[PDB]
Amino acid sequence: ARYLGPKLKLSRREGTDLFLKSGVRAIDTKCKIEQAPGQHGARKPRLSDYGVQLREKQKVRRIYGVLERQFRNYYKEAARLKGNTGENLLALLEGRLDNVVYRMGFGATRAEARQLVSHKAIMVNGRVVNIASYQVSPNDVVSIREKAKKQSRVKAALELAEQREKPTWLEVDAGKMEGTFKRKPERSDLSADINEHLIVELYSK
Amino acid sequence: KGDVVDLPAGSTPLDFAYHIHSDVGHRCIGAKIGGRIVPFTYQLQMGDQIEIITQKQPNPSRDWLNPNLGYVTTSRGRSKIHAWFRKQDRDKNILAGRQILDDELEHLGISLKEAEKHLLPRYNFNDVDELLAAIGGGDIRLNQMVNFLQSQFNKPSAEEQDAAALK
Amino acid sequence: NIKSAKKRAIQSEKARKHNASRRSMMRTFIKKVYAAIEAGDKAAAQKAFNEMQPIVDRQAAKGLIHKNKAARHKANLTAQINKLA
Amino acid sequence: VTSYIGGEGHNLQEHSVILIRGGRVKDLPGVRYHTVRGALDCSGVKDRKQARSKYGVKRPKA
RNA sequence: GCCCGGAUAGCUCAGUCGGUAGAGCAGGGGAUUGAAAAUCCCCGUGUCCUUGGUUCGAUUCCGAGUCCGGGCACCA
RNA sequence: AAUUGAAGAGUUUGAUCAUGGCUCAGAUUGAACGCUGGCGGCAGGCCUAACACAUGCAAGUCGAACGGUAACAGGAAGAAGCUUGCUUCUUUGCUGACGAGUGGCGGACGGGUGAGUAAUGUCUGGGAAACUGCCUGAUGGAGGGGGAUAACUACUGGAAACGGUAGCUAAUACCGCAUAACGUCGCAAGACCAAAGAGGGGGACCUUCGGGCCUCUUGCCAUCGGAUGUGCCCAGAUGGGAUUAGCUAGUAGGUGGGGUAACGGCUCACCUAGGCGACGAUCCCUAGCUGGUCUGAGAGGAUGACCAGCCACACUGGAACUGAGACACGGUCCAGACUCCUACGGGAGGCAGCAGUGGGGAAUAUUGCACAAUGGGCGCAAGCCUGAUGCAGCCAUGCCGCGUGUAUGAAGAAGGCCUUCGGGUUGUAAAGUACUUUCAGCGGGGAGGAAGGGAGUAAAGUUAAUACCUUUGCUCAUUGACGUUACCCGCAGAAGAAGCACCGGCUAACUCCGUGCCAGCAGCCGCGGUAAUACGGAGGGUGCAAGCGUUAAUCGGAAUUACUGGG
Repeated sequence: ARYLGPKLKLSRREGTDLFLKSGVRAIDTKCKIEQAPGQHGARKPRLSDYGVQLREKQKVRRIYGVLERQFRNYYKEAARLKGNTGENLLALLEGRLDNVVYRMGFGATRAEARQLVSHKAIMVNGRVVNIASYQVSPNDVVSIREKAKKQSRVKAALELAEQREKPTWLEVDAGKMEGTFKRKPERSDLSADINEHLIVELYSK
Repeated sequence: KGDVVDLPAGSTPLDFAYHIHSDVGHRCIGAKIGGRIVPFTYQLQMGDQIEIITQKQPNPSRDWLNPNLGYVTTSRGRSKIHAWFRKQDRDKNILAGRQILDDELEHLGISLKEAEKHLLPRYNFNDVDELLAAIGGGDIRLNQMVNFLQSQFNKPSAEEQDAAALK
Repeated sequence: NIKSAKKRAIQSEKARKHNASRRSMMRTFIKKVYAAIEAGDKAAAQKAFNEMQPIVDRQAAKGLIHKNKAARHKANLTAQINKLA
Repeated sequence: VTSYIGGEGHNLQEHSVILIRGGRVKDLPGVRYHTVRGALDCSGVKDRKQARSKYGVKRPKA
């Protein structure tokens, strides 16, 4: 239940980086990004209004790697939970375990952070877990289990931790491969590049 | 009854009844083997003894099954089912048969007695059951039958037609 | 059908005739009372009433006839006879 | 009911055993049902490789 | 299980007699139109169930294999 | 904190605004279908034929109710094979227990199904004219006999099913008798009403050395209550049709008797002549009702399948018996149709219980495992039965989860498709390279669901009593259907894990070739007539994902039934 295909092109459908592929190369420069998702990528569609709706949804969902259905489930969560539907939905998606993992710098990509998480490699609150859609509760902790602790991919991926803006809400020590979640991310905290209200409307139709 | 009989490797208990009798296959509603009741899907094997159970006479297990050519085996014993159905519709057909038959029978070829001495030894016929069943199915290749009807040839002046065919 | 519990059936019949017996018995005593009430023989009818009381009530506690039915009889009959005086 | 046979090529003739789905043609002032190609006695459409769910042909093993 | 017959151009149909595969309808072609119809001038159209064998001629002989329409018969 | 939520679009016209229908985006299903298919958690699963059904199981249990013992196990022990104490030949209800039987309780619960049912049901709220085994509080009793049956024999009918006559016998079976009241009846006075035992042990006491006696346990009968269940009565609510308008003679009251556990036309007899009806009687059509489920912002509209309360039915039609309770799903008697047995005289059976066959259908599974869990039945109990239930199997069937790999990788490879042929694109995708190994797979380890219950010991009450017994701690051996459990650890290698729809507008996404109003698509508008973004194919693309489509189905949009909310 993952895209499992040429992940970079998705960046061009959005004609935007989705952080889908970070390992080495800086600017994707192997994509000719934001120019041709397909054979007529050269096209310049006026793109219908509803199209912007569908497009926003696709953006966020591509980002977290979240598939439609579950994403919708999340939407209802953003409905009956409380506060601005959009904001909640955002924070909730941030709450995804794997998203927290990649966000902890562990794993070069969201998907790779998942490659870890499914392999029981991650241990939250001193408890091994496998599922990536895990809802990381407030003030928890997590660390790579010792069996694959700091090994191989890890350190290079955590070396990447510096390249990013390093999140406020979460905590880390790295020596213990720690990931002490605290408060849920604030609306401003996230990327902000997205316009959730659109998606809000989308399902609000 | 201790008797055994060969079958294609992958048959059904229904089919077996046909070796006992075609009508017996149509009587079938219950099947058992070694005291184990089995569905009309069981693929018989290893000379294992049958324990048939029946009642009267109906299209039975193939009513839609073998007709659907799914889990009732063979293109053979099923034929009995096929006709078993058909003779019903055929009866109604034989009647609607005489109907249209009679029309042409005297509209062109004249008489029933004329029509009778026709197909009886002309195109394969068997009995008036079939001959009068002819248009409830078109089995004979009718009109070629009207041709068998108009098979007579006095044609003297008809030669004058062929001459004109050249003219 | 098949149950060693089917025995209940035979046991119930073994009970029916028994039950049935008392019924007709009880009825006749009651009958004589109305018969006596027909006669107008308040005294004799009274006697018959005395010659039914132990029977009906016994059967009541015995479980055949309920008891409210018993009281019913004694009641309305007593009404019949006092009115018969 | 009269009923349409989707796609070109159809072995159906007179009798036979064919399933009927809803829907209608709108072009044949009358037909209001479609035979289920690729199901029952009805044949799967011959030589199809695109959207064969409809028409019911199995995936090309080739 | 045995016995008896049907399969002919795309549809319906002619056939055939062990000898050199047609009629009718649609269909296509040409004129005309943007393309049709009407009208006008042309036309083709098939491994004869398959297959080998008797085949210079089998399509008419022969089964073997096909489906197809009857009939009897296994009633454990 | 416990509701804070309501979107429009295409389409008639040359064009517009109107009105106005049809159609779409959404939500949803006890789904089927097509293609496709990795695993797992959890739910769900015959909506049609209330069609017929082979086979197995679905209700038995109690010796601590009884005479007895058909079996085995032993123990008193006749007699015997010889290792003269090796077993044995064998007799024995005498004990552990228990074939058959009498009796208690259960079978009226549990489980199924929705046919019937438009109210005799159900929902809601009320009420009086009642009954209520098992459970329980209270108070008394629990005396004194007798007569039978079965069992069992004998004989015996009958193919069988299944009885016949003769005697034999017990009981907490049955039936008088005495004794009754806060019991019933009765104005009162008066009258009548019941029943039994069995079990453990234990002194001295006493033996007809059965035992009496004691005390403990329970069973027994009565009566007033509790609770529980049940019958019952009324108001209102509970489909559609007026192209059904009159319907009713136990019908509407009363009286009187009878009947019910109980009110009553519930039923009879006589009397009255009423009763219902436009706020829809009667009739017809359809349907099990509800908590609820569905959708909707709401009000509403549709539905009532799973879980649950109620109701009705148990092959069809009908009746009744037993019993606290049924007019009785795996009871009875009768009629019918039906299936089966027959020695053809005469008998047997009802899956709408769990599974399962066939049948019908678009369509819905295993003739699995288990009493370990709860619950129920019986038994003081230990136990036994339990297709309730608990689990397993079966199918993507719904919901939910995870995986089918991750990082690098430009030479923009090959091949493929477009090219304005110079390229673009496929596309970092691949290869190649470096890693990780959930689940698959293999091999080790392995909670919880387990509480109880049995044996022992101590104590505490119990009494005469150390003891029996009950209560409680303590000790011992134990009880897991699932189950090579869940979960965990090692292991090999990316190894085994991606389809489906769509791509003219609605509506996300374009080109080339083939066909040329043909073949074909289509939900609506429509596309196809030799340059098609719509048909087929390719590439590419979008959406979705072990699903995806299609059809069916309800509501939303539809303020196109408008009460909210229209003319």
